[PDB]
Amino acid sequence: WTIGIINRVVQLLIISYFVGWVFLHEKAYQVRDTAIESSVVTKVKGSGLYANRVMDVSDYVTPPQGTSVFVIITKMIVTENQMQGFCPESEEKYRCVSDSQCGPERLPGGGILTGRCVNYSSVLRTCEIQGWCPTEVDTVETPIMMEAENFTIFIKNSIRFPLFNFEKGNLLPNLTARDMKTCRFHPDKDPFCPILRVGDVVKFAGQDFAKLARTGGVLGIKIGWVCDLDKAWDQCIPKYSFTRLDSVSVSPGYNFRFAKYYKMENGSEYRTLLKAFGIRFDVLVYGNAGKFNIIPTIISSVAAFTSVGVGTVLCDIILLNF
Amino acid sequence: WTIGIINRVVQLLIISYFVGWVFLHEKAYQVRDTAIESSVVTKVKGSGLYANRVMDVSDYVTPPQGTSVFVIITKMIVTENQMQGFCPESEEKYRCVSDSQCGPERLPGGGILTGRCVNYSSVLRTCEIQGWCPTEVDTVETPIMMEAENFTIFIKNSIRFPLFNFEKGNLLPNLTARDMKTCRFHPDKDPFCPILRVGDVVKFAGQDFAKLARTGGVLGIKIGWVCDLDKAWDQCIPKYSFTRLDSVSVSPGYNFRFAKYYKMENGSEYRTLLKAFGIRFDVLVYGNAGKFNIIPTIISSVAAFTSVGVGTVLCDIILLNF
Amino acid sequence: WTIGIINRVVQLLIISYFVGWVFLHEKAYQVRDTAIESSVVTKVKGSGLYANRVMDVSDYVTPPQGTSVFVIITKMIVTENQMQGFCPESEEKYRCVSDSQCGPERLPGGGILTGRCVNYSSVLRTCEIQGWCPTEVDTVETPIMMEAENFTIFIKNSIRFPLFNFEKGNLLPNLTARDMKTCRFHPDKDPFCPILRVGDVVKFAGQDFAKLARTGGVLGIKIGWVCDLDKAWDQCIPKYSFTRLDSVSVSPGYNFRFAKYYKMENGSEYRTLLKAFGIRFDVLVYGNAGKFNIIPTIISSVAAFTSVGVGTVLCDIILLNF
Ligand SMILES: *[C@@H]1O[C@H](CO)[C@@H](O)[C@H](O)[C@H]1NC(C)=O
Ligand SMILES: *[C@@H]1O[C@H](CO)[C@@H](O)[C@H](O)[C@H]1NC(C)=O
Ligand SMILES: *[C@@H]1O[C@H](CO)[C@@H](O)[C@H](O)[C@H]1NC(C)=O
Ligand SMILES: *[C@@H]1O[C@H](CO)[C@@H](O)[C@H](O)[C@H]1NC(C)=O
Ligand SMILES: *[C@@H]1O[C@H](CO)[C@@H](O)[C@H](O)[C@H]1NC(C)=O
Ligand SMILES: *[C@@H]1O[C@H](CO)[C@@H](O)[C@H](O)[C@H]1NC(C)=O
Ligand SMILES: *[C@@H]1O[C@H](CO)[C@@H](O)[C@H](O)[C@H]1NC(C)=O
Ligand SMILES: *[C@@H]1O[C@H](CO)[C@@H](O)[C@H](O)[C@H]1NC(C)=O
Ligand SMILES: *[C@@H]1O[C@H](CO)[C@@H](O)[C@H](O)[C@H]1NC(C)=O
Ligand SMILES: [Mg+2]
Ligand SMILES: [Mg+2]
Ligand SMILES: [Mg+2]
Ligand code: NA
Repeated sequence: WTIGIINRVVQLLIISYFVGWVFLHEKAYQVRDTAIESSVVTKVKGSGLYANRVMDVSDYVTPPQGTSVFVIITKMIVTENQMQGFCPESEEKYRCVSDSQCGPERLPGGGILTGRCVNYSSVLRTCEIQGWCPTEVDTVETPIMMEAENFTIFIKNSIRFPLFNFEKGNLLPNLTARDMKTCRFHPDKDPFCPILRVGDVVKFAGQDFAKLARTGGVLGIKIGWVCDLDKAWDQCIPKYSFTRLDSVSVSPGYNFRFAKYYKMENGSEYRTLLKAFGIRFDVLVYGNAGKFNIIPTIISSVAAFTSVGVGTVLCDIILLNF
Repeated sequence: WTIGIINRVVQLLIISYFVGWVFLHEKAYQVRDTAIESSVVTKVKGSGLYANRVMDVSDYVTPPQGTSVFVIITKMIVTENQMQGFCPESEEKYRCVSDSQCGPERLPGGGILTGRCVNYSSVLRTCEIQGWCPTEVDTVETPIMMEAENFTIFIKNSIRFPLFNFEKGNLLPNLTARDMKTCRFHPDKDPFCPILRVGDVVKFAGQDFAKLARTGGVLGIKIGWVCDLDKAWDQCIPKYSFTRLDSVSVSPGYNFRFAKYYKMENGSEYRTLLKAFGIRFDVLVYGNAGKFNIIPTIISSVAAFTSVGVGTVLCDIILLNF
Repeated sequence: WTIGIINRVVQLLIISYFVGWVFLHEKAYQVRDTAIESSVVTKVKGSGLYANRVMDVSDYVTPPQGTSVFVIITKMIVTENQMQGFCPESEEKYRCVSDSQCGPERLPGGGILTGRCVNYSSVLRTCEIQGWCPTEVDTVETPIMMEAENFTIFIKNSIRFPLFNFEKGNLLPNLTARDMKTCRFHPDKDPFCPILRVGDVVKFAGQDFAKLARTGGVLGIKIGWVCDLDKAWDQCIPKYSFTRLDSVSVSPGYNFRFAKYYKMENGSEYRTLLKAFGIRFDVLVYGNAGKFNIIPTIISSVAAFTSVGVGTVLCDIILLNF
């Protein structure tokens, strides 16, 4: 009967259309390179005021080379003119009543205890320690550099998909609305401008610059390179997203210690101990490209052929039985 | 004959069970994301004694920011109060008999030779050089900071599988036996505590802290995120492993040079040249996730269907022929 | 007819040979690990002359630890003995006629303006600023360190394919023609020597050391680990390639700022501000391994079986119809 082939032809049309659209949607004919090879060069610009001092890129940016991870110092605690010696620790956790509880068994991971119980102040009595004296007092409150909100981060990113040897950069003057020197990234108005405003990055991550600068934190500038290398070079485009990575028992924030080492004319050594709170920026470059390939196209082909060949039988059984 | 379908039914049961278990074991129905996107923040804690000096995190940890690669300095060689000028190199390799063998053709990659053969000491005669004087003597023996064995490394790791947009952290208070502030990673007792004892890490890597601290080395704290995103969020868990990466013509160990730059009141410049031996720690975050997908499930389906369809024919040929 | 099976047998021979060679060429029977896990330790060696000063590894290499990204400083601009205060900016862009155009609304991202229009020189009048004085003059011309062309970069690379747990290093004494201590990488004569001549790396990247050292730049030492883990351990070999990553509205080159901080005996602080131009080196380790696997071999098998089964029908239709 001719209707039998009109029923079968309809079966193949519909079923083959479902399978076809499904496989075509997932790019099942494409080999994928998900091992992007990226280089990141960052440049921070701005100047701020902290106490009655002016901080420039050489003062608050660390490291200086413009790597993918850098830190903008927003608040800091200074302990000036430290020198090796003995002194009573100012941390209450080191409180003692006699030299019998200042032995090596107490606070094993802490500082070096001399074994004497000494009077830090009239209200506290702590174990004496050998090290940089006086000791740090990290419980005071200090200001934060507010101008850091207006600083700019310029990200030059040069990536390459090695499976296809397709390398490209994120400096695209044609895609930017304004000049590169004066543009400013906006997710909607200028989403390809490589210049980001620090405060902007803090907002895109859903963070308050006040609390963040106060406690420090870790933000991620995410560069995504999802690309169809079957299309034009013009179509492989970077997409920027933003997130706070420290998020959140453990106290939030981000700080690290470093000293400025000075020596006296008579030769003795003394340092300035600095506890730095700031916003660390991690440039995270993800990317995956898809290029047409014979092997995945054949495997997907056989898959759709056989799958349709079974679906038509099952649909005949469902129809005829009814 | 009915037995013919009892033989065929048994064929399909057994063969289909083999194929089924095989494909089900390898998660052939899952798409895999092997491009984890990780952020690492490290914090070292401890104090040590070197010579008659006390080293704190600002003295022996480099860099300070808490990156994925950092160095704990265990032994160092100091050459104090260097100043630009001319002096005889102390390296024997520069030995000379006359100014005729101190020309630019000799040791091209080394220091800057003035062209004079001078007497470093009464027992050695070396080419004179222009640079920081006096020169370094890196053949002496110096102590090592033993307290570094008791230092602690705290690793906060925040990763994300982008193909699925599944981001998670390694601070899991529910999985840890003790409090986060006081716990300590143990592969068996507390395998999710992010706090590692330096000496412990040295042991897990099969290394002697004495020799390692003496010669320096490169260890890797490996964080693995193998995850089945079909299961609960609770099931995606990090697993820590440890290894020595420098391992091993070339002399083992790890050291690097840096100077502390001082200036005189009259304005002349002089530095302290430091050769640092320590244990570099590389946080290596691997991970791959698997999520059920329609395309791989269909491809695997067709594969098992056809493969069974052929296996039953071959098994009929093997049975009937016998 | 017997010829019918001689036509079919020829069909299967030829078609099955095409399909077979195609699938065998692309390693369709292999699972692939494209998430290499690499560790990079770099060591720079050399000494140069800048002005009448000698620069050693502690002077021009930054950072010092030997990471995968480091900078060899070739030219620099010094601004000595800066001190916090007020002074007229030397940048023409800050030119003013009266204190009415030195308000906060002007150059928002720049330095801190006091609000006064002052005379930097007799030929220029600029806004006064608070910060490190005097200000930097980055428009002068300075020399470049030419000896940096003869410096050597030693790259120790230790990688691991985790899906197969196959870890290996790039120090291969058997593969090198010369001793490791004295060899020197040559793409043809010694392509496995880990010691690279800086000038050589500049040439392999198609760059002129004069212009590059003058303006600075970003080069990539690419280490590729394409491996067939079905073959011998001896066959997994690294291949080195080279490229300039900054390439290229924006001014080319690479520079960054850092200061040397000194303090006076009376306690006042003053720094030496340094603008550094050099060649940043990014070690980029790519790699992907392929190991025989049952699942991909079965999927590829079914694919070739069905594809041939259809190709023979189509070829019968093409032949018989003719
Ligand atoms: C580590 O600390 C313990 C105290 O908890 C102490 O007994 C031990 O001697 C320390 N180890 C070293 C190497 O100092
Ligand atoms: C950039 O713009 C010019 C217009 O003058 C155009 O010819 C060129 O193709 C553009 N490049 C890309 C990558 O679109
Ligand atoms: C160096 O001088 C300072 C004060 O000028 C003094 O505190 C210190 O003890 C001196 N160093 C030595 C080793 O005497
Ligand atoms: C590099 O060293 C060789 C000696 O091996 C020397 O002849 C040459 O001039 C050096 N190159 C530069 C740029 O100084
Ligand atoms: C953590 O512990 C609480 C117990 O109060 C539990 O309700 C919560 O689900 C746990 N979180 C995870 C991720 O297991
Ligand atoms: C600075 O003084 C030191 C000794 O105080 C001396 O060695 C040096 O030559 C002086 N510098 C100059 C340029 O005279
Ligand atoms: C940022 O700059 C603008 C001028 O463009 C200024 O009005 C604003 O106050 C600045 N923001 C901060 C936090 O100083
Ligand atoms: C290195 O060389 C020795 C020759 O003495 C050889 O036995 C060994 O197998 C070689 N190693 C590799 C990895 O080829
Ligand atoms: C410290 O001395 C220098 C000159 O020796 C002077 O310029 C500066 O004003 C002094 N500092 C203070 C706070 O007086
Ligand atoms: Mg404290
Ligand atoms: Mg030496
Ligand atoms: Mg300027
Ligand atoms: Na298939």
